[PDB]
Amino acid sequence: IVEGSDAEIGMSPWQVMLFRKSPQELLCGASLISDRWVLTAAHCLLYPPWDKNFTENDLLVRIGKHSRTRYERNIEKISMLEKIYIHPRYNWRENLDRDIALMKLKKPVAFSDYIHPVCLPDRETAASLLQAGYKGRVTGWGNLKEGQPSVLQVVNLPIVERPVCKDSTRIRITDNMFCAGYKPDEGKRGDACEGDSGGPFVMKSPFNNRWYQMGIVSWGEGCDRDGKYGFYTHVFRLKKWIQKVIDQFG
Amino acid sequence: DFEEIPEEYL
Amino acid sequence: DCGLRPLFEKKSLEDKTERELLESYI
Ligand SMILES: *[C@@](O)(C(=O)NC1CCCCC1)[C@H](CCCCN)NC(=O)[C@@H]1CCN2CC[C@@](N)(Cc3ccccc3)C(=O)N12
Ligand code: NA
Ligand code: NA
Repeated sequence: IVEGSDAEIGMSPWQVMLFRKSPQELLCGASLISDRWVLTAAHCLLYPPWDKNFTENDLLVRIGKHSRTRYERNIEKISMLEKIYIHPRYNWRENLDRDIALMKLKKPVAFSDYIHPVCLPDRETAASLLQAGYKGRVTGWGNLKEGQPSVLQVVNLPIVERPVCKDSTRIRITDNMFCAGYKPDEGKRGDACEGDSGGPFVMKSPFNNRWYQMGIVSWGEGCDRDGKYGFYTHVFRLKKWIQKVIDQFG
Repeated sequence: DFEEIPEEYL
Repeated sequence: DCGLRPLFEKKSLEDKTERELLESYI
């Protein structure tokens, strides 16, 4: 995260850390949606251009963390994966279209003050909140500039209109994506940065007071460049696939 | 520098 | 119980920047 701030303890209880068994290293961000399920960016697991292809045995899921590197004894829970599900039509070849995956934990995790799931949007929550100008919140343990925080960071960014999004890059944008960030104009900054991928973009409903996950950290060209924006997977648009798997697979 | 994790997790 | 934080909403306490989100939903 570029130009964010340290989160307060218990601020994002659904924030998960994707962690490599060896070398022991942070792979990506992720989010807890139920006691046995984690949501992330498919390119965090599979990306052939960089020879990336993770298997369940290759990783660990670390929940309830605040510090990027200590092992938070008595606070964090470290779990194992039973299965990984990647959207059958994820486009790693051209633009990261449908950049989404589900991971099912080996054993359900227990909730605590620091560990709690986020909600998934319904058609009407999506319709009222996903509007140009409204702000969402991104979190993660990524680079501070295009270097590593000691604690989870946070930033609030406005959603940007589709046209502006498309005129800012040469990549082909689809309905499965949305872009967020300030204008060069707006004179406020911030963005996601390498290591933030697979994390959550959340909003707080003004109707029921709950936090919903609207997007997943997907891609960007540089970090915090003027006239560039961050792109996120559109969670609601892919909701039918999510249902379908949690149904069929426990 | 990632502080190490307990053996039972690997 | 989704999206209700044990240290904020369940105690009726606010985080230090949540208002900027709310104030933007016009
Ligand atoms: C993620 O954080 C990321 O995936 N990090 C990895 C783990 C840690 C080590 C490095 C890799 C990252 C975040 C970008 C935020 C920028 N503001 N996203 C990406 O790296 C995606 C993954 C594929 N890759 C290709 C180059 C891109 N910059 C631009 C691009 C080109 C073509 C298609 C899509 C996107 C990109 O962001 N990116
Ligand atoms: Na363009
Ligand atoms: Na920018």
